[PDB]
Amino acid sequence: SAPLGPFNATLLEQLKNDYQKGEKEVTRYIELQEKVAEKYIKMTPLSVTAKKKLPPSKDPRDYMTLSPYWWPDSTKIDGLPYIRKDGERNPEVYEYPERENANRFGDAAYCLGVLYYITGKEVYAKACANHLRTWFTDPKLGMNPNMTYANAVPGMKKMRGSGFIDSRRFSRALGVAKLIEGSKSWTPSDKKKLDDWATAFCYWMENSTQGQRESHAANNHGLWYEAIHLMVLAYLDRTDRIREVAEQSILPKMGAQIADDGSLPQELKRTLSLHYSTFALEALMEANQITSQIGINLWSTPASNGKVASQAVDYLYPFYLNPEDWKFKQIKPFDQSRAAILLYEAGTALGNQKYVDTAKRIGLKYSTSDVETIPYLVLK
Amino acid sequence: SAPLGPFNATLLEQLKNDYQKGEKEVTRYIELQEKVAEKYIKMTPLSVTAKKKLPPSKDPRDYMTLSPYWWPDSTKIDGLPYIRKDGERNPEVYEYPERENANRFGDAAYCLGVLYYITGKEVYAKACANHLRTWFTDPKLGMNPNMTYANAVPGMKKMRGSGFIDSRRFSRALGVAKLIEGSKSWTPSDKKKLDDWATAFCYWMENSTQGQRESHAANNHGLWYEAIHLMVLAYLDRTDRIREVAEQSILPKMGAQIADDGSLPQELKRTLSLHYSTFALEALMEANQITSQIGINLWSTPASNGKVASQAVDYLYPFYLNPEDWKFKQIKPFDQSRAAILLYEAGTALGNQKYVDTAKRIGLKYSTSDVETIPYLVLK
Repeated sequence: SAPLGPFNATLLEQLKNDYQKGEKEVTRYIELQEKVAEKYIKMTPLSVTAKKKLPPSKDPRDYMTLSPYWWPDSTKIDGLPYIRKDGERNPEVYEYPERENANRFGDAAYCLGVLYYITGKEVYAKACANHLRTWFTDPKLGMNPNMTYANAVPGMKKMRGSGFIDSRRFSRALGVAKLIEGSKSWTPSDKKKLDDWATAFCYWMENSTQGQRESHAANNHGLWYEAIHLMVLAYLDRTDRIREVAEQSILPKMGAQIADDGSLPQELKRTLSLHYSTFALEALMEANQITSQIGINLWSTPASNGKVASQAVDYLYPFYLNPEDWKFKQIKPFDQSRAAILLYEAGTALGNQKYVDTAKRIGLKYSTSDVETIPYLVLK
Repeated sequence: SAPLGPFNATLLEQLKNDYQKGEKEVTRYIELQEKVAEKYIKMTPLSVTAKKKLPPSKDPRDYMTLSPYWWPDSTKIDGLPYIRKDGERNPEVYEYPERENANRFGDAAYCLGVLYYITGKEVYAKACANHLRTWFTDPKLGMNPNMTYANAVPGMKKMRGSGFIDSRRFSRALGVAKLIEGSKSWTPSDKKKLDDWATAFCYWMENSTQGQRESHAANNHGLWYEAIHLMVLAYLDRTDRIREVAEQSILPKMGAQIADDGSLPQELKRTLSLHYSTFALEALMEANQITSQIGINLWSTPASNGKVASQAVDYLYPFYLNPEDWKFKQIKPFDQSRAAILLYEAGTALGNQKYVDTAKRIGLKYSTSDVETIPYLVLK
């Protein structure tokens, strides 16, 4: 029975079972994955402190990024205050090294922790443990447990960012640390420091003004906030909190954000409206992987007004078959492969075999190294 | 009469004449540009050598970038060889500091040089000089006069790059070096070194396999090659060569790329077909800023086959009024303001008043800091 964490636990338990039964298909797949993982063992651990331009706190351990749709104003002598262009990522985002470094850290730790659970090999736990210590708990390299300066917007006064949805990159790795507990490399003191950081980040999330605001966001940001919250609570074994969050926040949010026709109107107004409709459902999906491990199915449990998240999957399914039919603003081509994992997760959750068929027809490449597809041999 | 260089010499002479005559509308405008200039005066000269990851030569003085549409192949263990995703810029490009640093250098030097020609104040010549020496001729920080490692593709190293079209950024600055000759800051020693560099770089453009290959290109890359060629040649005052290139390479190239309806088939098969149709004419427009200073008008001179640049503007002109009508693949929005400068140059060259009128209705922001608009008070 898999420990509580940020992954489809059914798919992981069965890959581990089949790997240990020596089944030929799974064993070939896992050996492939093991070759993909090699770069993660040799990879030097990343730190949030590897930046030159410091945040207003002057502390390199504070995570800082630029809100990706905000651009210098050509008509102002210093380009301040920045102006918003929805859907156009300002390439200055890549001058803040946390942005892509949290992604690389997140990929390494997730790939290594999963392969530790599946194979048992101590070597993967050791590499995982090394990325975790440096990114989180280390007293010089470790990241401070806050997102004060995520998605800053130059020239904005109070505007205390535009969200900390960036967290999902490293908070998936936080959840995966649960998989290496009991290994020889992850000592009891390692787990205490990490618990203590997670307790401090959860507190920041629930009590800081930026946390409270993001807990009440009206679009996919509120949904991603709770997905991240659940990752942190599940790492801390706060399963009753997980139940309070789903019933008192997640379910209300879907009740309001889904319309009667199953569309997501807060996302339909974006310049990337098919992408953000999917990005909202991607949040529910990852929240569900955690909630359904304690018997709460977020795809079919209704909100108090009777709406269910499956109505929104229903609304998008035709356009996952033919994105060209999408009739709202989408100023960049939509990646259809995002529907495979999505329809497979909603599909199995609902007994909708039409969804699952379509997920496999779309499929994921067998030899892909995208770590988020490691559990999905079934789509390969 | 203005020195020969990469700019609309008619607008430039005009601004300098009116500035010196104390005309109020021009003196106000030039006083705004001087405020915008102030950052370049304080700015630390940039160098191609500021990078960690070295090129195959292990020379930091070798300019090196990644070809923008080539991405890792996630189906291969080392991501190698990269695959092409037309029109999708790979954020890995920003890990090559030259790509953006050539932009910042080019903008700084262009603006200082032009303000020195217009205003005559030595402070702009002195700052321009400091950037040109550092980027070009300094014996430690100066880039080598080649583009061997521009637009490399990892894995496909077996071949070459994908062209050196990035040169336009710093070769405009090379052209504007001409405008500070005669100042106190630009010594005869300075100008001799730059001439020697321009000569070496010119040799490389014409005799290296990568230059020869690029001079043969059948699309917008052939046209940008010559536009860059003319900038170097004009800097070197080789006005006979500018005629030969104009007459034997640019017009026949332009003529081969224009269909009977005026479309540019090589650019219509691109995922950014309106951006690339416009980008081809922008090469011709910058080429023509140089050729028409010696009496060759590329907008109205027909090629051997009877095609003329004016036909390709005609095809595109409706879609500059209404870019939404564009019936070909354009997977990112198109900046309609690019049509402002393009229809004014083409229109003035052709005596087409409807083009100029539309150029001024689209216009440019009076207070913009985009340095390529500095000559275009007529549009603001």
